[PDB]
Amino acid sequence: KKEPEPNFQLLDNPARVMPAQLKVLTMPETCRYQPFKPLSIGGIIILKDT
Repeated sequence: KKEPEPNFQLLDNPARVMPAQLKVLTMPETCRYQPFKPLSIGGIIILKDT
């Protein structure tokens, strides 16, 4: 049949994130912004910028 399996997924800013799967958040690679604190914790966080 078909075995596509897109091994990773993109999300926008206000992201539904089930807690059990926060700890494998794939940070926005080489983005303009940078997370001020370890992304492993949920909720609201402030971003440093360039």
